[PDB]
Amino acid sequence: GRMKFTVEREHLLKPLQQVSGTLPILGNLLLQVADGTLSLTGTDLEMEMVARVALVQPHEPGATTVPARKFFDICRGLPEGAEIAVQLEGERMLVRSGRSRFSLSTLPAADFPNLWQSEVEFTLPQATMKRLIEATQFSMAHQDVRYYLNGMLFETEGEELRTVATDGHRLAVCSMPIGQSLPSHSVIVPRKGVIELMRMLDPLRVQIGSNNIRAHVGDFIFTSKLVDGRFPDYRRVLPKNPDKHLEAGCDLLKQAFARAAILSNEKFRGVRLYVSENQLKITANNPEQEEAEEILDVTYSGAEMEIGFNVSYVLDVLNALKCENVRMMLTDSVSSVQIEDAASQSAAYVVMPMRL
Amino acid sequence: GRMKFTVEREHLLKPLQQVSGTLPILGNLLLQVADGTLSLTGTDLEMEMVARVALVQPHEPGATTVPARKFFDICRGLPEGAEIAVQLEGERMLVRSGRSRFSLSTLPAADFPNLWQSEVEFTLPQATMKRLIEATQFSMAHQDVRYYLNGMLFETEGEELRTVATDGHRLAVCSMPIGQSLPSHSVIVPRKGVIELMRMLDPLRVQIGSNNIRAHVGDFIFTSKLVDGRFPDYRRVLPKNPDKHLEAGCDLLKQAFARAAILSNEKFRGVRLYVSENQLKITANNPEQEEAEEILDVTYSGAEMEIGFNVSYVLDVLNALKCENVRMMLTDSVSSVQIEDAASQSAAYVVMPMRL
Amino acid sequence: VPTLPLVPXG
Amino acid sequence: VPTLPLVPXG
Ligand SMILES: [Ca+2]
Ligand SMILES: [Ca+2]
Ligand SMILES: [Ca+2]
Ligand SMILES: [Ca+2]
Ligand SMILES: [Ca+2]
Ligand SMILES: [Ca+2]
Ligand SMILES: [Ca+2]
Ligand SMILES: [Ca+2]
Ligand SMILES: [Ca+2]
Ligand SMILES: [Ca+2]
Ligand SMILES: [Ca+2]
Ligand SMILES: [Ca+2]
Ligand SMILES: [Mg+2]
Ligand SMILES: [Mg+2]
Ligand SMILES: [Mg+2]
Ligand SMILES: [Mg+2]
Ligand SMILES: [Mg+2]
Ligand SMILES: [Mg+2]
Ligand SMILES: [Mg+2]
Ligand SMILES: [Mg+2]
Ligand SMILES: [Mg+2]
Ligand SMILES: [Mg+2]
Ligand code: NA
Ligand code: NA
Repeated sequence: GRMKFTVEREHLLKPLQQVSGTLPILGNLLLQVADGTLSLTGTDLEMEMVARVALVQPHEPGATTVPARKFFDICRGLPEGAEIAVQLEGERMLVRSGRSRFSLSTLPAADFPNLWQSEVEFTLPQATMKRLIEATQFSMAHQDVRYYLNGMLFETEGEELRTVATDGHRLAVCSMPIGQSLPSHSVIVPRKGVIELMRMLDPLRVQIGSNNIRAHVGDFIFTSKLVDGRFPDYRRVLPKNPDKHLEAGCDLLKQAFARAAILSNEKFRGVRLYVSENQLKITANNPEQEEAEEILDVTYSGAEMEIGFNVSYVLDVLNALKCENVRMMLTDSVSSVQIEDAASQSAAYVVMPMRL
Repeated sequence: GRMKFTVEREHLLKPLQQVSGTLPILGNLLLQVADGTLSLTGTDLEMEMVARVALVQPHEPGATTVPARKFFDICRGLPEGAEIAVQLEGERMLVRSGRSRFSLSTLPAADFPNLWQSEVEFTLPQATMKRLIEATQFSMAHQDVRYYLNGMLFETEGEELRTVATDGHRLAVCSMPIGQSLPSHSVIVPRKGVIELMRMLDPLRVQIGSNNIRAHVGDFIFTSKLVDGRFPDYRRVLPKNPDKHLEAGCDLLKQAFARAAILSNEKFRGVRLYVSENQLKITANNPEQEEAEEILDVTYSGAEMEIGFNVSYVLDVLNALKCENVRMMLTDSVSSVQIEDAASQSAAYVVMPMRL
Repeated sequence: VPTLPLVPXG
Repeated sequence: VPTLPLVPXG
């Protein structure tokens, strides 16, 4: 006999949805029945997602590949509570439920691609991984010719896991304690791998390999290739001795930049900051000679200074911080700023100014 | 002195949002202060939206035009409860609130375009207008060379208001009692006018003019040009004597078509219906030789028949009906079907079959 | 792909 | 539009 199983819709649905997230067989899921378990695997040849579903009902071992989006859409479209029977009939997979029948094309399991050497392993809460990624994801490059910038650095150091992302105009770094003594390792996860890892974080075990990373979450296993290349060292990017410290409420500062942005140049998005004793003035103008001005009370006792920024990059940081008060650490008008939560040093943001 | 007003944010915000929904002055709102009222007008040269806002605070009469999306975004971006002061300064409009300042370019009010002869007038509940439009909107044509099909017929007859829409492959008609004796009139409202009217329906007074239609809703007035052309007569499209009547539960029928659709041709979307005594079989197949089959219990006592349909057009009807049971009224395999709520004749849908 | 009997255009 | 001191590319 060939592969056969019967499974409740609600046992199949979420696993199918997650693995279903080019070439014909790469649009298929590998389905394998073995030892009381249905395994479902999806891949794009660089990363892979595997789900395991316990089989409560009688089944027969075997394997096939079947179109992933069609099979998911069929199962989702069946009524709540439906039992779904699957068997193989020649070159098709027959799906039956109630008086519904679906015959899907298959390709042989033996033709489905398969990937491994592990080097560091640790466990951490899903919320911690999510914080690390959300703190830095927005600063990754998009289609930069420097391929290693299109992803995210994951680094272990001491008892901490760290993420770094940069596109050359801004950088984000976030570190969190893991409570385990870790070897030093730093790998680049491609953008699409970062996105897939986030989709799973609904503890987590991570294995970092030579050329791949693997995440175990519940009954799922995700694997991604790593990016070659030398990622920038964030320690060299942080401003060395930023002597001028401004503190402001995060909501009020963000709201002010967001209003000023309305009258900034649509292409270049430049705003001007004038810092003076306990005061920040933000101005914007555009080619139509329209002008915005915002004045805010802040905590600041340094020299007066004027510095320009792409307001989108500033708003991106303030939206990622989600805190009560922010600290901006300045040096001069042609040097980057460091921005951080006034109450936490777990994340830091570096933004290059524009020339005025 | 020139135009000047001060107004609470929350008195301005929703009116600004609605009127803000090419050429430079057509991206501006006309603002007019007169007799304790601020009027705001937007237009695209074919339709126009006017809002009136009562002015509680001192003001000075006048008028200007100002960029609509910028002014809206500024007001929305100000803090809850903000008071917004507006005055004119040379060729700019100065907006002040707190320590925020915005200077927007203006164009003269005298350059803003302005439209009228009324012929029928009636009032009806906003929910009734919304039902009429939602019942038929999905059957309007999109960019058909027959320009009159890209909109919606509004017809008064007896005590009823009726909408009709068709794209040549399907037709929708809906009629509702208005409780007033109306003259017979039928006008074509362009697609973009139908969309704008729906945005306002959050009683309604309607005036149908020679070449325009006007809707009064609260403190808003919307006007649209009408479309020239001879709209099809729906009475000639309805099947003459559809002798074969099928009744089925709307949810079960829709769910079955939605599953079968998964394995239909992506371009042509054809499904096959086989009608037999108290039974409906729906089948779909695609170029990959995949196949779906659904069998449903229905109420039917006619001759057996097989008929093909674009499943998207059938699903569009079933989703618009939102009822418990549906009646399909059939004649033969090459003639249109009529579909209606088994419990209501207020709306009817006509769908042309595909050849098998 | 027959049309509804619209005059003109079917 | 100066860049951060990334090596290479600034
Ligand atoms: Ca069940
Ligand atoms: Ca259930
Ligand atoms: Ca067989
Ligand atoms: Ca296929
Ligand atoms: Ca704080
Ligand atoms: Ca700290
Ligand atoms: Ca107030
Ligand atoms: Ca309020
Ligand atoms: Ca002046
Ligand atoms: Ca402007
Ligand atoms: Ca009924
Ligand atoms: Ca009736
Ligand atoms: Mg089969
Ligand atoms: Mg494997
Ligand atoms: Mg998820
Ligand atoms: Mg470096
Ligand atoms: Mg620098
Ligand atoms: Mg001014
Ligand atoms: Mg007028
Ligand atoms: Mg609305
Ligand atoms: Mg006609
Ligand atoms: Mg016909
Ligand atoms: Na500017
Ligand atoms: Na087909």
